[PDB]
This record gives sequence, structure tokens and C-alpha cells, in this order.
Amino acid sequence: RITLPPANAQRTNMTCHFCIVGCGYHVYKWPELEEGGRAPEQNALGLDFRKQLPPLASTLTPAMTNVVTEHDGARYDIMVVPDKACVVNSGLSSTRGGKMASYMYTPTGDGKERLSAPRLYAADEWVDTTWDHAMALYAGLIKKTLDSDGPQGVFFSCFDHGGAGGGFENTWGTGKLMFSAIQTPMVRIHNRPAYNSECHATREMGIGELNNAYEDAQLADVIWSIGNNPYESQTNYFLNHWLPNLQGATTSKKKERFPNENFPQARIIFVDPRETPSVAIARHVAGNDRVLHLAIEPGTDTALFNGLFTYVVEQGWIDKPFIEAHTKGFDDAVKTNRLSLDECSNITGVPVDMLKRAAEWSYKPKASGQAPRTMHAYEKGIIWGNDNYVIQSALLDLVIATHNVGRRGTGCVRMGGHQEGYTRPPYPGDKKIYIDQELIKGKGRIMTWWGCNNFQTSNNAQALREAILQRSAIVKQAMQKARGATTEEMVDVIYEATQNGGLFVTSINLYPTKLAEAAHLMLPAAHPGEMNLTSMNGERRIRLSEKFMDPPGTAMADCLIAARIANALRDMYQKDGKAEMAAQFEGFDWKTEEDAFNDGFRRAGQPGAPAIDSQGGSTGHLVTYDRLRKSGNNGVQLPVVSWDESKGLVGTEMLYTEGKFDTDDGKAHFKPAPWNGLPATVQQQKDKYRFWLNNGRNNEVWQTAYHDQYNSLMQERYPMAYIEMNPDDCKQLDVTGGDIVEVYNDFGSTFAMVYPVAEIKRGQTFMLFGYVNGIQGDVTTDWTDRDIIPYYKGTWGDIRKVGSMSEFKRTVSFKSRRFG
Amino acid sequence: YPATAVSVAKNLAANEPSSFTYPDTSSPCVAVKLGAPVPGGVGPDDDIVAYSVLCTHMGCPTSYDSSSKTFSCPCHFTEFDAEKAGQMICGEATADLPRVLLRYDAASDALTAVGVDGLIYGRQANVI
Ligand SMILES: Nc1nc2c(c(=O)[nH]1)N[C@H]1C(S)=C(S)[C@@H](COP(=O)(O)OP(=O)(O)OC[C@H]3O[C@@H](n4cnc5c(=O)[nH]c(N)nc54)[C@H](O)[C@@H]3O)O[C@H]1N2
Ligand SMILES: Nc1nc2c(c(=O)[nH]1)N[C@H]1C(S)=C(S)[C@@H](COP(=O)(O)OP(=O)(O)OC[C@H]3O[C@@H](n4cnc5c(=O)[nH]c(N)nc54)[C@H](O)[C@@H]3O)O[C@H]1N2
Ligand code: F3S
Ligand code: FES
Ligand SMILES: [Mo+4]
Ligand SMILES: [O]
Repeated sequence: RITLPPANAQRTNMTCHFCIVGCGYHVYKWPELEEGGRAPEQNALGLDFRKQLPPLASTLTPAMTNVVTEHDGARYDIMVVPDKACVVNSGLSSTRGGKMASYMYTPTGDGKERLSAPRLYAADEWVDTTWDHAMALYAGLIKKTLDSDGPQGVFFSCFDHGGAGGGFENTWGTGKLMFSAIQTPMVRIHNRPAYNSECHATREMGIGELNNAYEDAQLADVIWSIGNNPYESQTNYFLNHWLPNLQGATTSKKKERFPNENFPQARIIFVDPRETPSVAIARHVAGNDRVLHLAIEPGTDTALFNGLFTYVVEQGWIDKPFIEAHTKGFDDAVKTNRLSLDECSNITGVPVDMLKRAAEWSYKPKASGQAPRTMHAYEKGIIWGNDNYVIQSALLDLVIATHNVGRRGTGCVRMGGHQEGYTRPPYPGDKKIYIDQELIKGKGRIMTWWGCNNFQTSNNAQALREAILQRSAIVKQAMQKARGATTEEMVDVIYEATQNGGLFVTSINLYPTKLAEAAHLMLPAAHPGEMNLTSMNGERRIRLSEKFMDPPGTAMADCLIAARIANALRDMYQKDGKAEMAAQFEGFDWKTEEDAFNDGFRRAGQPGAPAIDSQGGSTGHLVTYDRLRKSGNNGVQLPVVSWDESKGLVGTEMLYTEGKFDTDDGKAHFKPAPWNGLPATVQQQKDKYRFWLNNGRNNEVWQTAYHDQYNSLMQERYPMAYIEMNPDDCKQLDVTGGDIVEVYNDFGSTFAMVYPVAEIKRGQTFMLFGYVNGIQGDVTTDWTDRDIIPYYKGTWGDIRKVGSMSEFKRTVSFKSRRFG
Repeated sequence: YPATAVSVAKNLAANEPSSFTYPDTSSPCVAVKLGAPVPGGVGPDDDIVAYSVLCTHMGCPTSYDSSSKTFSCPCHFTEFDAEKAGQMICGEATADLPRVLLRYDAASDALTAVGVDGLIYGRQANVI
């Protein structure tokens, strides 16, 4: 049964907390026990519940509702449903966003284990403490470290993304604290071990990675999905924009926009060693003849694109006038990346006929005279691939020569992971530092994981965990030995321990997480809805998620936790008589997250403002919470061009439409893309072990499963990370669905429940990454590219049968996840 | 919930679904003798199960795939396992496929729908 919201129910806008797509939702809140009527005008949904609703009329299930308990003790019904008018999702909800209501905090629901107060490890367990105590210990340590060791003694691993656990307010808060106040260069990002970018090459070439609109996917003649599984990882972008194009429903838009131009039925090309659910669905919708799955050899992307690039050049299927006027370095790239289709096929394993077909569909001039409009989408298949920097250098050269950026219906873009929401001071260092190694080598007095869980997501994670757990045990023994000490004496005792190999560990999260195994202190954070939060999606569409409820206990917004830390440090120094030190911690006089939005995002590029790097750019000041709220879930695509009362916030649909790029001379820059084969470190495991250890996303599971681990249905579906294996390989190992296998190489060991998948190639596998029961990262190597970007997708190991788990066989379905 | 007779077990052909409505004419369902026992299955071989055929994601009617013994939804490609009490194999739904509880009378060999586990699409409650 479901309780309808009265027609006057409070309604707020909410962007999905999770993926890059950033689907629009509405949140209905009204007193518990108050019920709307079944007649359409009698409920906030305006739907007729007196009789069966027709198909597609609504997305509403019990999991999309809940009853929260506010700080004043009042209980309220809440309902979180997708917004039919949002152009992003057109009313669609993915299985992840659909659970938002179930994952909102309540003392009896899936989120009852949220952190409601600062927690402290004492007496060999966790106990609640107060913010004053927590800050006394936390600021105390950071203060002693700063006075004795300087900033290099303070380590952080922090989110730099958007959506829940990120956002323009939260990244500015943490960044200002980390970089401007503390000034520590010892910081890594949530998904990468150093302070770097996943897109150094494309950016240096003049092309920021989010250069088009989701509508461009509807206007494309051809769509490439490179190292990407869109139906599972960017669901509604794939469903609301990609598929309608393949189904022929966007032809009228193409016709209206482009005169004197043929529009062949849309086609899609996947560059992925693995046959995924996305491939299968694309074939189910457009037919096999319109889908090209270039099932390349793992890590051979650079060879593929160099071959295509060489070929389009030889065929003349390039935009010469464009290359001539808006690019630099074309002739050099033709020489350095030369590779014949036969050589390409030899290296990639992709038939020459298919290589030719892909190029013909994508770059050969249409009968009407125009080059096809081809959108190149890519994600972690090549970002965490064999040399991040080189693959993008190879791919972008292909895109640039074929003018596939700047033309509607095209673009070479990341598909994204989390939403974006970056506003920060510049990184305070001149060198890239691999943080995990420094910690393993014993550097640092205090480490703070903020909005991330590297125990489940770092590359070569087993080495990190063993090291952190060891350095943490040292501080634990010291703290336990000093039971009864004052907070000040305890800070000294802890500091001494870190001078003897110890490491004080703090986690600022929504839950304890695996990090609770090593942490000494944990601070309660708040997610969207418990706070206001701004972020943009894959087409740079910024929206405001509105607060509609109180955070659990004393939890608070990350940008505010940052201010709380900064003010406690400022006050501690004032009391210590150190005026200059106290002064560097001023600037966090904030009462709500909106104050951070004003201090960072809106001051970017303005007179008298500090150096700020913001995705909002220098016109970010035009954005305000009131204007965003008025813009609804459609918000505005950055960068904002202007604002007026009549039209509101006016933005930018696609970048680079004039052929001007983000470089010194305004031209796109071609780069050399040398094919070196796999890295030695990776090749060594491949020469020593049998299976390629592919890894990644599962449609239903969101990241480290921080919420999912508490959901009954998710627990019953995936009680352990799973590994997709070819049936012949399973027969040889004598395992079937639900059996547990050990996976291992020289970097570590892990385990998973066997998932027989006919589509998996023999000698290859796919394992759910970053899980709570079976950590795939333990078998990933320490190899990273020139900017320290890990080849998370490049590892090999052996697999042996451990045993059977009857419960897994009783509850877990092992039927195919490939539709059709 | 009403006690709507669905059929006599003998008339259910192996893996051949039989349509019926429950708990009212606006709620389409199907009963099927899977052929091999499963938990919760009823009948002489404990293999007769029943579900609402409407996808709880957005209401699209699902089709029964006899080869995989699963229910597929053509709208956003969600697939449910008929042998795992409607567990979602892959998809955008947030709940198992609503399952109809069938009482099997050995004496009469009759199958009567007497309840539903889960909430059928498009209604505030199962009984309107
Ligand atoms: N083998 C392998 N490893 C991988 C990858 C892979 O493909 N293969 N991918 C890499 C990639 S792409 C990523 S994105 C990373 C992800 O690595 P992580 O970032 O470590 O994983 P998440 O689950 O995103 O971490 C979010 C954490 O923040 C908490 N949290 C949620 N909301 C909030 C909030 O509002 N505030 C605070 N303070 N905390 C909050 C959650 O409980 C959770 O502990 O993993 C990387 N590692
Ligand atoms: N359901 C769900 N959705 C998510 C997330 C989630 O946790 N769950 N996380 C979000 C985040 S943070 C991210 S980063 C994205 C990830 O988005 P994706 O990158 O699309 O997903 P992945 O599974 O990480 O990897 C994509 C594909 O890369 C392929 N691949 C592996 N090795 C190679 C290689 O050498 N070359 C090529 N070309 N392909 C290769 C894999 O077979 C896989 O199908 O998804 C986002 N959305
Ligand atoms: S935004 Fe959320 S996980 Fe949208 S498809 Fe990604 S309902
Ligand atoms: S209406 Fe069934 S998968 Fe969406
Ligand atoms: Mo990511
Ligand atoms: O990511």
C-alpha cells in the first residue's frame, strides 16, 4: 500500500544523488497519517488513483516512499519520484535513483546506521562523542603536525566530484581548507592516487571532456561508445537520448536542423573487449546490422584509433579546410601514428572488414555531401586503460581530423561517472605525488578520507589496507594505554605514536564503512535533501537540489564540516597566542552551505577574489540558488551567458562551435600516440597468470555499496562480488553459479561468487569492482601512466575453486543479464 | 483479498502460462507450471508459480520467455526470474515482480489465488 500526498503537499526539486546523468526528481513531504485523495485534484501527483493507472503513467513504488523523523520529533511522509518535465530523463528513473527515498535517513530504515554524531574508537570499539571533543582531538593533531612538521604531515584523500558527497559548495569548502588554509600538497582524489585529471591529454589538446549536449546524441548519425557500458552506468542518458535516435524518433529534429542532408538510420559502435548488456540492448533495438562491437584485445585502444586515423587519412575522409584553419600538428601525427589496417587488426584482434565498416559508417561523406555526424563517447575503459594519456591522444587525433567536435550531433566526450561540481583553489604543489605509496612508506601523521573509501577502491588495495591497518594499530595501542588522559595529553600521546610508525586515521562519511576497521575518528556528513547542493551533469547542466529534511543527529554538510575544522584551528591558535597562524584559518565564517556557494563558485574570476578554478567559470556569479530554483530541474547548461527577468539563466549547448579551442593559439592540437603494448608491470602478470581480470560496474549496485549493503533485496541478489566467467572455463575449474573462487596474482588475492556468462571470452573474466564482500582492487597493479592515472582495467591472475555456498545457490539468480 | 479460482493443476501445460486477473479485472496475471520444483511453487510437483505481468517500473506488460523461465519487460529492458520469486535479474525496477499466492487443493486439484506478495503497478493498494 502507498500513501498519496495531499494536493498541497510540500514539493521540492531533487537531482539524482548518484550518476553523471543527473536525472530530475521531485520530493513530496507531508505529515504522517495525512493522506491525499484518489481523485486527481485531490493529490499532489494529479493522477487518478480511483481506477487502475495506464502504462507509463507513473514511476511509483513503496521503495520510492518513506517516513522520516525530523529533529522536532515530527514524523513526515516523503515520496521521491522522477520529474516528467525534466529534459534529461523525461520522467525516467533508474533503479539506483529510484531508491533515493529508501536511502534517505530514518531511524528504522535502510539508513539507520548513518553516522549521527562524531564517533571515536575507544575500549576496542566505537562510541559516540561530541563535535567539541572531536575537534579538540582533530584540530589538535593537525595543529601539532603543522607546528612540528608543516603541511606535508597532513594527508587527505577527498572527493572532487559532484552529486551527493560532492558539489560546488563541498569541493570549495574542502579545497579551501586543504589548499588555502592548511596548504598541504599531500592530497589524492577519491578515484585516483594523486592530484591529477582523468583528461590531461584531451584538455591539453584544447578539448575539455564535456563539450556537447545530451541532445547531440539524438542528432548523431553514428555513436561510438568507447570503454563504456552506458545502459548500466549512464542508464537514462542511454535510454532517453541514445535509443530514441536508434528507434528513428529523432529524425524530425535532424530534418529541422540540417537542410540538404541525408540521415541514414542511426548506428552505434562499441569499443570494448567484453560483450556487455549495452551491446545486447543496442542490438535488440537497432538490429545486429546497425551495431558494430569491436571486441578489441585488452589495452589495445591506441592501436585501434591509430589504425582508424591512418585509414581515414588515406581515404581522404577528413575535413581538410577545418584541419587547415583550426588545428596544428596534423602532418606530424600522420607520421607518428601510421598503422595499416592489417597491422591494426593483428594488434587488436578486430577483423579488417569490421575496421573498414566502422570507418565507412562514421567518416565517409554522406551522399548529400556532408561528413557523418559522429559522437564519440568514452569512459573508464580507456580512462583507466593502457596509458590514459596516450589513448586520448590517439582518439582525439581521429576526432579532430574528422571535425567531430563543434558540429551538432558530434562531440568527443566523457560519459562521466559521478556528476561534476568542482570549485577550488589551485593545488599547492609543483609535483604529482602518489599518496598511497607515501602512506605505505610510512609518511604522514594524520590521514583523512573524506567522502571516499580507498580500502575498497584504490588500485593495489591490499597493500594499502595492510599498511594502514598496521600504522593504525600502533596509534590504537597508545591511545588505549593512555585511557584517562585529558584531550590535550591524548593528542601528545597520539602524535608520539605517529613518530614511531603510527598514523591517526579520520573518516568523514555518511556511514562507518570498511574504513571503520582502521579509523580512530569518524565525522557525520549530510547528503542532498538534508542540505542544499548544486552540481552539473554530463552536458554541464547545473541544478539545485533543495533541502527538505534534517540530517541524522548532528551530521552536517561537508563544506560546513570544513568550516568547523578551520574555525577550531583558528581558535586553538588564538588561544596559543599565534596570531599569524590563527589568521590563515579565517574565511570559513559560514552558517549554511549557500555561504560556500557564495564564497567560491560565485566569486570565481571576480575582482578581489582569490585564484579560483571553477567549472562555473567567471560568469558563475550570475547563478544564485533563487534563480536555479526558478529554473526547475532543467536548470541551465554552463557556461551561463546571461540572465534577465524574462528569459532567466541563458546557457551554452555545445562548446567549440566556432572552431576555437582551449589552447594558446585557439587551435586543436594533434599529438603523437606511440603504441607500446602493455606496461611491463602488467605484461609480467599476463605472462605469469591465466585470466584477464576485467572489472567494473553492475547496473543495480552503486559504487562501494555504502547504501546497498543495508538493502535486503541487494543483499539477497549480490551477497558477494561476482565474477563473470566463460562456461568452458567454469567447466574446467569445476565451478557453477554460486561457487566461490579465489583470484590472485603477485599483487594480492581476492574472491567472488562465480557467474557463468556465455558472452565472456575464454581466458577472460569480469568482476564487480569496489564491493563490500570481495574487493577486486586487491589484484590490480600499482602501474599508473605519466600523470599517475592507474590502469585499473589491466591485470591478470589465476583462479582456483574454494568451495560452494548453498545459500548463494538458494537466493541468487544466475540467469543472463544480457537482454535477448 | 478475494479467493479467485485460477484453474485445476492438471490443465496447466508444462511451461505454458495461463492468463487470469487478480485481484480484479484490471490486474492481469499469469500462472505457470515450471516443470521443475522451486521454493514457493505449489502443485503436485511444487513448480506452479504466478505473477502479475505488469512491470512495477512503469507498468509495461511483461512477456514470459519459456527458454529462460523469466519475464521480460520491453520498455526499459528489466528481466525477472520466475524461479526466484520474481527477483530482478537486471533492470530499472526497485522491487521483485509482484507474486500471486496460489493455494492448491489436492482433493479438488484446484488452484486458487488468495493473495499477492508485493504491490501491483498503478494502484495505491492491491485491492482497489
Ligand atoms: N578495480 C577498480 N577500482 C576502481 C575503479 C574500477 O573501475 N576498477 N574505478 C575507480 C573509480 S572510476 C571511482 S569513481 C572510485 C570510487 O572510489 P570511492 O570514491 O572510494 O567509492 P565511493 O563509493 O564513491 O565513495 C563514497 C563514500 O562517501 C560516502 N558518502 C556518500 N555521500 C557522502 C556525503 O555527502 N558526504 C560524505 N562525507 N561522505 C559521503 C559513502 O558512504 C562512501 O563511503 O573507485 C576507483 N577504483
Ligand atoms: N550502476 C552504476 N552506475 C554507475 C556507477 C556505479 O557504481 N553503478 N558508477 C559511476 C562512475 S563513478 C563511473 S567512473 C562510471 C563508469 O562507467 P563505465 O566506464 O561505462 O563502466 P565500467 O564498468 O567502469 O567500464 C566500462 C567498460 O570498459 C571495458 N573495458 C575494460 N578494459 C578495457 C580496455 O582496455 N579498453 C576498452 N576500450 N574497454 C575496456 C569493460 O569491459 C567495461 O564494459 O559509471 C557511473 N555510473
Ligand atoms: S541520474 Fe540517477 S543513477 Fe538517473 S541514470 Fe543515473 S536516476
Ligand atoms: S516499465 Fe519495465 S523496465 Fe521500465
Ligand atoms: Mo568514477
Ligand atoms: O569516476
